[PDB]
Amino acid sequence: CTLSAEDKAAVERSKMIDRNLREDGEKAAREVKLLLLGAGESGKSTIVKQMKTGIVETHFTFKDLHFKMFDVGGQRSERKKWIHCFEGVTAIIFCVALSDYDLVLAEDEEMNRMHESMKLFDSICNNKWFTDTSIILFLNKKDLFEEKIKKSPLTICYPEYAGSNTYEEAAAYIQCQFEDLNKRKDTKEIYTHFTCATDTKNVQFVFDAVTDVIIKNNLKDCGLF
Amino acid sequence: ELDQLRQEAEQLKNQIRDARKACADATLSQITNNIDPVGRIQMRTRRTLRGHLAKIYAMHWGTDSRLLVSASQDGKLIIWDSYTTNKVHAIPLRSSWVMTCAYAPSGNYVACGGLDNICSIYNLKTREGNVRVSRELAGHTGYLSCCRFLDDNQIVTSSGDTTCALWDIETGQQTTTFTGHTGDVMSLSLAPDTRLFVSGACDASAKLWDVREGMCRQTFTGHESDINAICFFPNGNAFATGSDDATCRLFDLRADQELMTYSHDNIICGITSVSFSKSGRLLLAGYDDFNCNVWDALKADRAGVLAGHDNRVSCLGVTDDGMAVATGSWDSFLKIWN
Amino acid sequence: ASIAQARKLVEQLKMEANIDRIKVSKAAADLMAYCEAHAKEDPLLTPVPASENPFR
Amino acid sequence: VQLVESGGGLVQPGGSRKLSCSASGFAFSSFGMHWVRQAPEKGLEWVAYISSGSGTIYYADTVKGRFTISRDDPKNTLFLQMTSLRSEDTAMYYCVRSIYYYGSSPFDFWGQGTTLTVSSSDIVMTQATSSVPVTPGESVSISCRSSKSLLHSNGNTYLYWFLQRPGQSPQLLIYRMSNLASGVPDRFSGSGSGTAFTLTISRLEAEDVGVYYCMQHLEYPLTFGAGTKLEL
Amino acid sequence: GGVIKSIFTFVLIVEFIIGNLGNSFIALVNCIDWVKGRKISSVDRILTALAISRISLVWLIFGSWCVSVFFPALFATEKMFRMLTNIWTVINHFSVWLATGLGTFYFLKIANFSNSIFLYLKWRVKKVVLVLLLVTSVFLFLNIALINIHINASINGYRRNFTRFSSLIVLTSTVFIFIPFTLSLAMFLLLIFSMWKHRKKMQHTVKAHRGVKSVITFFLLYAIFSLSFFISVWTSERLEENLIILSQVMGMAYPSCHSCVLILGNKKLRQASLSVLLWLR
Ligand SMILES: CC(C)CCC[C@@H](C)[C@H]1CC[C@H]2[C@@H]3CC=C4C[C@@H](O)CC[C@]4(C)[C@H]3CC[C@]12C
Ligand SMILES: COc1cccc2c1cc([N+](=O)[O-])c1c(C(=O)O)cc3c(c12)OCO3
Repeated sequence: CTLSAEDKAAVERSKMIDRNLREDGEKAAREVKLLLLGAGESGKSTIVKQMKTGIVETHFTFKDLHFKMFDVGGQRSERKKWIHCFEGVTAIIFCVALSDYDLVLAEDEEMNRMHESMKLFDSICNNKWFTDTSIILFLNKKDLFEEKIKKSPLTICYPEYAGSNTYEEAAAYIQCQFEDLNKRKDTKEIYTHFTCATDTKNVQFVFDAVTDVIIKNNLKDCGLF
Repeated sequence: ELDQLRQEAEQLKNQIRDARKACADATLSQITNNIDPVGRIQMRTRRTLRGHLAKIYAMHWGTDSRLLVSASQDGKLIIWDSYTTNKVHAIPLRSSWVMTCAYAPSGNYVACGGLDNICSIYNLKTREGNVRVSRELAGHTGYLSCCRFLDDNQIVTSSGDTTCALWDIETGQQTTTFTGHTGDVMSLSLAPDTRLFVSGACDASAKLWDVREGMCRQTFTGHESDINAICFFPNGNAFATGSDDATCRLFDLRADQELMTYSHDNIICGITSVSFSKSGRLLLAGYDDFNCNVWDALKADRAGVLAGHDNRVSCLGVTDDGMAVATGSWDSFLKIWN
Repeated sequence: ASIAQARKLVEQLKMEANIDRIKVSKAAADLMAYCEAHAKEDPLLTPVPASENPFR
Repeated sequence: VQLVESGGGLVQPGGSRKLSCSASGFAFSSFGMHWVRQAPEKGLEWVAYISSGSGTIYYADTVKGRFTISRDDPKNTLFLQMTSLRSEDTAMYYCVRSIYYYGSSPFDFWGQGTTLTVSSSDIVMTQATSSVPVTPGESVSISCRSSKSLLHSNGNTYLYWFLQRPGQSPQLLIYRMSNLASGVPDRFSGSGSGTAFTLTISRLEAEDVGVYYCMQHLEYPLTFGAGTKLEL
Repeated sequence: GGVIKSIFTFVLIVEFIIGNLGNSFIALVNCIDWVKGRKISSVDRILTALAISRISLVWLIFGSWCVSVFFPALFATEKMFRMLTNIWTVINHFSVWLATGLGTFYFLKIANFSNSIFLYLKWRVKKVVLVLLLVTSVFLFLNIALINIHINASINGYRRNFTRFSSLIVLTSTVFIFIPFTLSLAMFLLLIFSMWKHRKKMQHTVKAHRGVKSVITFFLLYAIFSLSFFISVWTSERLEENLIILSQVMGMAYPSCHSCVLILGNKKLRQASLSVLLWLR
């Protein structure tokens, strides 16, 4: 023994704290941690609103799955110093706006907003911390994309592109560019969905994507990958 | 004129460099060439603190050299009894993204902060018996990197907004703000006399600040990358910085220039945590290579290695009595070396 | 515009340059003397007996 | 912080009764709970203790088997089921909170208490000082000695000092015979060597009038003292 | 009689060699990973336990074979009969139900369903596998009792007055081995059904297999071989002369072929095998 009554009671308190910590960790391991990313005007706010300071934590439950969405757009600091904090999230929800192909940023008018979104997607998809963290790529603002591709062509954003100025061809081209920006296509997957304000299937798409990521993570843990 | 302002700034930088060169007669290596080598320091894991279920990002010793607060992304602050493994408290943080934790010298308060840009002061010696949030300090526009307690009522906080701030705990207002860094400030270390403090930032520069005055007294530029860890010499007249350039450097205040760099060819990973020993002879630095290297301060020689962590060592602290070294890492474990 | 920021930087450099500085030899001697004076009271540098060690 | 106790009253010998201690104002779940009696004209005596989470339950020899102690953590109440009452159980029962961690203060709060009237190898701590006459401004030293050394291998001696003002519940003064309790004036100080102990009041005020009890926490069959009475 | 005996003996030694190689591969790879400080997962712990059980079974069966051929003086025992049968029964029951536990690990980690009991077993995988191993003690005890009854009847008959009692006990052991194999096959089929349903769901919504093919091929091969052997012992004659060697080879077939299948299915062991093959050349 050699433990006093107070020491024994302290050990009991420590064991109670251990039990509480184990319960909380078991609860957390069943929760889906999603990192939300975007480039400024992209409909990150719209996505957060649809699927109901420095970090905005939005928690929602869908099909008996507890989600945890972290928005880091308001950090305004060096991303490389705190992006390793999110190493281990189930998936990254990346939102780009298809209506930014014609629009340029306020500063550096030579550079196009969609190219900034592509640069950020390349930076975070190929980052060393996210090598197996699947990206649920979202292309919102598709109604304004309809309206703009009706009048303005996609050549301004991508000069090499040569195809019909209808919705299908241009949308497929943008999706293909964003997908081919993924260097490591063997350890990570990019799920792409087309959304806008008047959509109710976004939460279901995220649920399906996270179900796949969980199945793949279980396969990896079981060693079958 | 902007051009003439730039010319004057360049001339003043040249004058500062000339003064530093003139003050440099013999480097620290020559002066400490004849001192007996420290020898192969061999430490063993005397204690392993289990219970964290995420990457530990910060750890601060108490002034009693027994209590220890650890911060991890699981959302919990655990106050450990180092002598006999015992979770004294498990504070559930409002924001699970914590990159700094602090222990007040009195032991009555523990502060944590992170990506929420809020330094939460937690009260331990309460009548209700549960740790409660005494004050939530807000005003920083960037993530909290390091908070250190001046006393029970004053805290100095460094954030990623390129500024450090000194808060009044009772009023929750910034008594003084510290500006001048260009990059995100990542670490700070209060002086032993608590009069001054040094902050290292991503601009590869370390700045010494006057707490009462509120303006930078000295700047030091010797690193080629973002400084992640800064620690103050026990003498109070020097400090050490670790950066992603895989080198640790010692800066003097009186000489206003670097004294000696701690670099090895095989060391490629950066430095996350730096803490001097009680005598100041041993410089313990935590690297991203899953290892902690014990460095002789007066000689650029590797005294030893504190291997035993399966992931990157993120925090490192040395007890006030110098009888322990905690090196909590991303493998969700803390190890009390001796 | 940025003239105010440039003037602030110039004044900061003015303050930093006009400070008293000592020779690096004296600073190195002070640091070595501090390390030697407190060498006995450093358990990590000089390991303590197991009886006095609280982490047995 | 309030510990209000219910129950009590006249109980026929050999009967049964239940004592409730309603807790309000603090985290009841994280605090271990204690039961201490006090005979009409005698000192205190420990009865039962239930730990946080009800993992550890220790009784006294005089109440072992007859009495059981349980807590309803969601209801913030502490129970003491009493069976086969005897005349020796006629005492005022005090419900005591006690948290246990490094540097914690046990026995901080004592309840008002309920009086139960029944109709007709352990450490022994002696306070031989008994009644002492005191004056304001004087410096008295209350001495309590233990049968066996209360110093432990961990270095924490385990003597506690309590104050019973006339018509008041005991208030903790010293814990671990060196540490001032929260809300206790600096005039109190404790010293000792492991077997003999002292409680010193540098300056004496009318608030200090009362009786003082010395307690041990090394061995959980907690034993108080006779109680030195200080009178004006 | 001679040619069948020779062929079955050759395949016996072949099974011995491949079982040694495969199980030594698992054990050595995982022990090297452990000593070097590499990551240790639950699946590789189960693989280590399964591999050591299988290598013990292979060594036991080979020792029985050698004692049959190398030193055939103690076979006329009616005591070593009992001891060898009981030791083999215990070890084989533990090994095969450990294989079913590995299957349960895979099933309760990878397959996703909606029945509440399924998730309840999902979130307590270690508890579920340990509980299954402990409850199967009733099957172990029933098998031991039935086997001992058969051998006691054989001994009593011989004393009153062989390959016929040996046939009966081999049939009992074959059934008691079929049960966990059936459980594992059903669970594998359920897992494949879950994966197919998931793939269909995403083919609707939004856009390893070699190992699965090998596993199902082995399952079919072992099922047909074991059913044929059970039926042959149950009714077919002319195998009583060589029933000993055929039974030994049927016993050793599983802990070797399945060990090879488990080598190929797992990614870590497959990478280790590829590295070893590269080092050889
Ligand atoms: C392969 C699956 C279906 C399980 C069936 C196992 C059968 C085929 C084998 C495996 C081990 C074998 C036993 C091994 C050793 C002996 C001792 C010998 O003196 C008589 C036969 C006897 C008692 C064998 C009987 C048949 C046996 C039980
Ligand atoms: C590529 O290998 C596999 C991929 C996916 C599943 C399995 C599997 C390999 C095996 N196995 O070890 O041959 C099994 C077993 C077994 O036979 O133990 C039992 C099972 C299985 C599998 O799924 C659930 O039930």
